[PDB]
Formats: sequence, C-alpha cells, structure tokens
Amino acid sequence: INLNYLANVRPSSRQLAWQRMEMYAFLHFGMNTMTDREWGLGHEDPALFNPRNVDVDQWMDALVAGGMAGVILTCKHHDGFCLWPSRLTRHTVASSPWREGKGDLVREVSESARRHGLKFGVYLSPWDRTEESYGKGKAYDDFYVGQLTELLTQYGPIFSVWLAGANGEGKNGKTQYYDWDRYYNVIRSLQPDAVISVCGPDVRWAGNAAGHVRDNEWSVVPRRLRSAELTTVSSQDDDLGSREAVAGYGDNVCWYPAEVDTSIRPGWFYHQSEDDKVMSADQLFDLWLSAVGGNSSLLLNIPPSPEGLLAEPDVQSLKGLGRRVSEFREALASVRCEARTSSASAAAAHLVDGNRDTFWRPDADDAAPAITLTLPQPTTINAIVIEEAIEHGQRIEHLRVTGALPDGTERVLGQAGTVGYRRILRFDDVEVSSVTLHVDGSRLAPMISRAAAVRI
Amino acid sequence: INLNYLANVRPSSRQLAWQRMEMYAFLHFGMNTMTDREWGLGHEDPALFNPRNVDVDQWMDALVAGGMAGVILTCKHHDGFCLWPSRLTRHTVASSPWREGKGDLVREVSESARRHGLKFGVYLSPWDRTEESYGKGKAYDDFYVGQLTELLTQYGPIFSVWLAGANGEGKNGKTQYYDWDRYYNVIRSLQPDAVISVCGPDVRWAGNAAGHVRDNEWSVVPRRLRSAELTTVSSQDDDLGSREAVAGYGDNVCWYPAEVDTSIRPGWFYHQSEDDKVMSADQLFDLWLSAVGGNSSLLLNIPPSPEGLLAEPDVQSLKGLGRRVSEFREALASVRCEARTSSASAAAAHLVDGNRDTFWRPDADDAAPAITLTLPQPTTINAIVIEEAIEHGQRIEHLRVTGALPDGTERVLGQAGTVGYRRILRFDDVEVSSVTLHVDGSRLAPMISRAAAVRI
Ligand SMILES: CC(=O)N[C@@H]1[C@@H](O[C@@H]2O[C@H](CO)[C@H](O)[C@H](O)[C@H]2O)[C@H](O[C@@H]2O[C@@H](C)[C@@H](O)[C@@H](O)[C@@H]2O)[C@@H](CO)O[C@H]1O
Ligand SMILES: CC(=O)N[C@@H]1[C@@H](O[C@@H]2O[C@H](CO)[C@H](O)[C@H](O)[C@H]2O)[C@H](O[C@@H]2O[C@@H](C)[C@@H](O)[C@@H](O)[C@@H]2O)[C@@H](CO)O[C@H]1O
Ligand code: NA
Ligand code: NA
Repeated sequence: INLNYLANVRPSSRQLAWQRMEMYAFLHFGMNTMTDREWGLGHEDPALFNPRNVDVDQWMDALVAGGMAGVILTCKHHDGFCLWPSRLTRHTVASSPWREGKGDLVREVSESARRHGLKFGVYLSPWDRTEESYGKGKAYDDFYVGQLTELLTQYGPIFSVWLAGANGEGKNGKTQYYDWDRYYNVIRSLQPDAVISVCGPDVRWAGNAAGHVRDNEWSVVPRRLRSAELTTVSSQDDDLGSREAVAGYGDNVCWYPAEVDTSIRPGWFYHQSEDDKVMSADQLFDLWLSAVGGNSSLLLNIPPSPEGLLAEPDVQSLKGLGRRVSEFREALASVRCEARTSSASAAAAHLVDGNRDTFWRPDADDAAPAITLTLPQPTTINAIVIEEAIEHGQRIEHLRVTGALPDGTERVLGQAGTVGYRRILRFDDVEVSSVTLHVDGSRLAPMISRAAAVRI
Repeated sequence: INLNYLANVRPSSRQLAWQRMEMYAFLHFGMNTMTDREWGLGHEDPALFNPRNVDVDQWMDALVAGGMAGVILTCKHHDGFCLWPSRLTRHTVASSPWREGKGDLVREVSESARRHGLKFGVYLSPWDRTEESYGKGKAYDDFYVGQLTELLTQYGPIFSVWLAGANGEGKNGKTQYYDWDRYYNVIRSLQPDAVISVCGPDVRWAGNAAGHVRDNEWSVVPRRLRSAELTTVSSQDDDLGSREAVAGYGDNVCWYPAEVDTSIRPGWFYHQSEDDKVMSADQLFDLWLSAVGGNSSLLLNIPPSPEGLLAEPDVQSLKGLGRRVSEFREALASVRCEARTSSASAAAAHLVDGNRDTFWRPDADDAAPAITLTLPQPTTINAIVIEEAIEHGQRIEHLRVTGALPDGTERVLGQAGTVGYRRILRFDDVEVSSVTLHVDGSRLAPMISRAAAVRI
C-alpha cells in the first residue's frame, strides 16, 4: 500500500470546478411527458409534442429559488425524440406543431439558464429506440457524434455531458457497441471544460437512484469504476475506496467522485398521479445535508408537466429547500469561534478565514492532530462542518468530535470516516463551550480548509 | 470536411496554460555530463558523479535573464542514473560522493526554479540501460511508475512530463514495451495540470530537433499523431492539419499543439569541445521569432557543465536572447494604434487592450473580415503580430496585410496562412500611416485577441 500515491491522487481542474457546484437540477422533459410514460417506445408521432404553455423562465426561477447551481436537460431520452431541430433526423421538435415547428427547447432552456446564472448541461441518451442506424455499429456512432457536435457547439458552455447507462434491449434486442472512446474525444475537443458523467471518466454515478449516501465516500477509487456503467466491482458496492478495497489496485486508481441522483417524484418524467408523492422541503433539505455534507454531489430531478410548467408542489418544495440551504449557508458564514490547533498554529487562522484555498495541516510528527473551536459564549449546536482542501487530495479516514460542556465535562458528540469536499456531522442539540475535532485517522497529514460548529 | 467540428476543436485548460509559457528551457545533465557522452552505456560508476560546484541558482538566474518561463530537468536519462535519491534503485545520487551521498539535485533545481519565478517539469526516460527490470515487462512498468510517483509527489507542482519513446532489449534479450496508458493515469492523477509531452497526448514533438518551423502550423491535427512517437502520418510531415490532410479523419482529430525543441549546442549534454559552438543571441532570437511567431512552443536546451554551472558563452547568449525578446515585447506594447474593424466595432478595443481573454470576431455575414490599425504618426514598421483567441479554437487559414503610405498609395506588405497562438509576419521596412489585416481565409468566423503593427 503506497500512501504517497493514494494520498496525492487529485481532481482535475474540471472535476474541482464541478465539485464546487454542489447541487444542480435534472429536467426530464419531452415526448415521455406527453405520453405519460417513464420509457417511450420509439417512433412516437411528433404531433404528440404540443405543450401549450412551455415557460422555461418559470422553471429557472424555481430552480434559482431552490439553490441550484445548474440544470441538465434531457435533450434526447431513450425514445429518440430530440428537443432541438437536429439536422441528423426528422424526429425532433421541428417536426412537431410546438411553436409552429420553429422551436428549439435546448436554446430556450440554455438561454434562460444563463440569464438566471445557472450552468447548463446536456443529457443525450446513447440508447435510441427510433433512430434507424441504432444496432448498425459505426453508422449509429456517426449519428451520435453528429448530435454531440450540434449540442456542444451551438448552445454556449456546457458544464456536464451526462451519458446514461440504461439499456432495455434484452437478450433478443438491438445490440449497439458504442464507441465510447470516440465519443470522449468529441466531448474533450469541443467542450474540454465539461465533465463526462456516469458512462464517462469524470463523474461517477453514486450507484443508487434513491438518494442514499454512503457512510464513507471516497473520491479516490479503482480506475475500472470508469468502465462500470459502459457495457467484479460495481458502482453499487458499499465499500469502493477504503485502504482494504484499493490496496490490490496500486496505482490503478483515480479521482472519480460520486454524484447522487434522485427524482423529487417516484418517476423521472411528470405523472399527474404522482402529485401527492412529491418530496417535501425538509426531505429535500435532509438529502442535501446528507449528500453535500457527505462528499457527494446532488443531482435532483424536477419534471415539467405536459402543460410545460413545474407543478405547484414541486415549486413549493424547491422554494423551501432553497430557504433552508440559504439559512444553513448563512449560519456557516456568520459563525465565529476561535480556532486552536494541536500543531502548526501559525496556520490555524486558515480554518476560519472564509477562504477555501487556505488550509491548516498539522506537522508530520503530530501524533494526534486536533482542532478546538471555542465559542464566544456557551452555545447550542447540533452539527460540525469540516472541509478538506481537496485540490491536494482526499485524506481524512476518521474523525471523532468531542464537546466541552459549561460544567466542564466533555461528551463524545459524534464520529465520521471520510471528509472530502464537506462533512456535515449532525448530532442532538447541545449547549457547549468548545468542540474538539480529533482527526484521528488520516492518509498522511490532512489539509483542512474550514471548520465550524453550527446549529442547523 | 465538417467545419462545424474542426473550427471548434479547442485546447484543454492545461494546454492553454502551457501555450502561454511560449519558451522554456531543457536542462540535460547527469552521468553523461561526467563522462562527456551524448548517450551513456548504463552501469556507470556512481563515483563518476561528483560535480564540484553545482550552483542551480546560477542556472536559474541565467534562464530568467534569457526570458524562459520554466525549466525541464532530465531527472533520469537513458543511462539510468537518477538525480534524486529514489527508493527504487541505488543507481542514483545517493550512491555518489556528491554532497557526501546526501544530495538531491531534483530538490535543488525545483526549489531554485520556484524561488526564481520559473515552472518546473521533469523528463524521466522510459528507456533504461541500467535498471535490472528493464526488458521484463510489467516489472519495469512497476519500477517506472514508482519513480514517476516520487517525482510527481515530492517536488511541488510539475508543469510538464516529457516522455521520450526509444526502447532496447534488456540484459535478458527481450524488448521492453511501455504501459503508456498506465503511465498517463499516474501523471493525470498526481499532477492533473501537467502536460504529458511527446510520447503523450497533450504536447506534440514538432518533428525535428534542428529548430525548423513549419510555414503553417495547425494545433488541430489527426488524433493518431498522439501515438506517432510511441502512407501513415508522421510527426515529421510538413502538412498535418490543412483541410486536405484532415478531411478523411472527420472527428478523429484533436488539439495537439507543436513544441519545437533544440539545443543551444550541437549536442544535448555539455561537452567542453562545444564551448565555442554555442548559438549566439541573434541566432536564438531568430529561432524565438520563428517559433513563437509561428504557433510553436520553443524548448531550448542549455546543458550545465561537469563542474555544475552553465558556461559563460551559454549565459551570454541567454542574456542577449532575453534582451531582444524584452525589446520585442516593448515594441509590442508601446505602439499606440487605433483599431477599426469591418464589422462588430463594439469589440475593436479587444484587439488593442493587451488582454488575451478578449477578442474581436466579425459578424456572421461580414464577407471580408478586416482590421485596420492606424498609427498615431507615419511610422516605419517591419512586422505585424496577430493572435487568435485559441481558447475557442484555431480558424485562420489565410491573412493578407496591406499598408497605407503617407502619400496615400497602398503596398501589399505580406501574407501568412495559419495564426494560432501568434503569427509574427515580417516584411521589408516601410513607413505607413496605417495597415490593414485582411483575414481572407478562415474556418468559420475568426476570433482575434490581439493585432499589432511593429518595428523589430
Ligand atoms: C440499476 C438501475 O438503477 N437500473 C435502471 C436505471 O438505469 C441506471 O441509471 C443510473 C442513473 O440513476 C445510471 O445511469 C446507470 O448506468 C443506469 O443503469 C434506470 O434509470 C435511467 O436513468 C435515469 C436517471 C432516467 O433517465 C431513466 O429514465 C433512465 O432509464 C431506471 C429507469 O427507471 O431503471 C433502472 O432499473
Ligand atoms: C528522429 C530522431 O531525431 N531520432 C533520434 C532522436 O530521438 C527523437 O528525439 C525527439 C526530440 O527531439 C523526439 O523525442 C523523438 O520522438 C525521438 O525519436 C535522438 O534524440 C533524444 O532526444 C533529445 C531531446 C535528447 O534527449 C537525446 O539524448 C535523446 O536521444 C537523437 C540523439 O541525438 O538521435 C536522433 O537520430
Ligand atoms: Na481557509
Ligand atoms: Na484582447
């Protein structure tokens, strides 16, 4: 096991810009919304696509109020109907009566995303149930690549290209062997800042669709994980990144951080029968604390109705999720403790200076690295937040948190494994004088760019 | 030919940062210096490595004076002797009398480069005439990855990893092949910002070691060039990227810009007999004008002597080189021209603000994109300098430049094909009132971040 190797695997600059987005939105919309399905059958009549009240500004307003950093639109789902006027097939909005055949929903969405300060990403299903070339090999690749080129060069900066693994062809279906390597070269060449996700090397599907977050989430994982979703370790395993899980891989490991994806409803597309099963503001806020406080990026889907609007319950939950995240952020930014450290005290101000590029790192011979955060007055708290300077790698393996009570006893307030981008370690309301964070397990010396004790 | 794909192939942000360096130094130094050889045989006595006056600060001052942005050290050449105390072999400085076995020349160079404002890069020869694992396959990959690991984690940020492709049979009669893809994973994981050069995807050997520069240099080229150093295309071919040369490749092309490498002496390592064969300031400045005015990076090797200093003639030529370059940059930044454009006047000021991140692009239906630069007084000029916003791709195919003389007549000054990072287009001295740059061939609308008219 070479810890100078493991402890120094680092995010690319596109991975690090992505990680700081934290939470962004999925928008599953199109033919499936019109036909009320989760998967379409292919060859749907384009006359079915006639939403009478498409209001992307209403979607974006609600995503801004929800604290979203960007939006990923389903520009072509498995059914093959394209939401832009592709020159490569007639199975698009141009063949539909929406906007008299002059519409381009990718343009409307990306333009409105930008006006509202949200990044824009594209979902482009490799699986296609309409396209005649699908199953033919190379001729389908050329079609796909030609569609990537349209999406990546006509609509401005793309932050994510999301490549779904789903394939329902079955034992007797069409067999298409995607030329993934040729697709990557296209994406890298045209949008080199974009992250290629799921069936791609930059961002890893966390391995469930229900919003479950691992107890420990390693961004440093075996390199074969980048092929997991493509065609025996699996995106689903609970343990991917522990010393024990990675040792036999040696250098054949990489930075490949997790994205937790889930829908606000049981389905990805809008179904009216799901209006009473829309996740609430607090269930969403809990998901957020859990994911964004658990080294996991959060991709939350909110499907527009066939009228072409986000439904009321969904807008209410998003408004409420954004109020909560925004009070959290406000709390973190305005708390004020004095920080003391077990060693390298000259750098203790880095833990509390509001600067994500400065960090504290204990001397290499410090046998028990610890941070103590002393509150200006005795205070009721119920979380600590801690961040690693993940530019420099992911190190922390165990963290134990203790609290000094005003009577002068101390309680073990809670423990966690991995930190990474951010750990929000939650516990019961408790009034304390100070907290100590015992970083008692690490892969070489940890680099900690923020620490705070907070009341959520 | 798909122009919508070609005109939109772009550099990664790491290739973009490397391009802004322009010129940086090679330092070939080590066992071969001590035995006065261009190639070592392997198994050299480590007592031979005993330079008496290693003074890397003296190297770095001379390189700063020469205008270099960085330096790339041969941390191990083909002979196999390591300039740092590697844990994977005893064929290193730890076995030599240099600093009584306690030296690390890699540490000395990288720390001095950093003090001097210079980036640091490493050359680590895959070919190894000493290492006993060479020729055994995976076991030599293990070794090599192990040494790459030391170099990429122990010495701060690395701007380039420069990989030469040569191979040989080992002491077992068998040829070593290299697990390239495995090496790239190491480099990408530990130093995400580094460019992997020559035998690597990010930076292309220009195809000669004589300082020759193509008339037209395309950074958009067939993707197979990335394997050329690992009729077929060669790195040496004159035409790699014209519409004719790339047409057949469709999207299997990429951003792979040229690096022109050459030595300030006939050999790469120092030889006392070559002290009277050091290229002069003027030769080196014509080389700079040619490469850095021809969309090529310049990598200039200056080898330290067996006593451990850059020799006087080398220092002197560096000094004069740096002076001419600095006069060039003065002429570039002190001309006060008014810029007018054939379309999109609102963006004209982007031509002259000295900012590489703003550019002018003519209207979609401007049929004759042109820039006229008006001098404050009739002035003698003998070059134009033009730079494309290469962040967005490389598009210019032909440029024609005319001059307006004070007597109201017009002269055709010169023409050039490619531009890329920068074209310096020189021509017979002439006094003009203004000059016009007619971009009369381009892959879609050109994007130009600087245009100037100068006296060199
Ligand atoms: C194991 C599993 O969840 N399988 C099917 C889903 O596909 C996986 O989806 C995830 C993303 O959650 C990832 O791409 C894997 O590579 C796929 O195998 C499937 O969901 C698909 O992804 C959704 C985001 C959505 O676009 C959906 O329409 C798409 O088919 C779901 C469909 O409900 O079925 C799973 O059984
Ligand atoms: C085609 C050629 O020049 N081959 C031999 C050189 O190798 C090429 O070096 C260039 C860089 O100029 C590039 O890596 C190619 O892929 C190599 O094939 C060879 O030079 C090697 O490169 C120098 C930078 C230097 O480090 C040298 O020691 C090393 O051998 C030279 C040796 O002089 O011979 C060529 O015939
Ligand atoms: Na900080
Ligand atoms: Na500019």
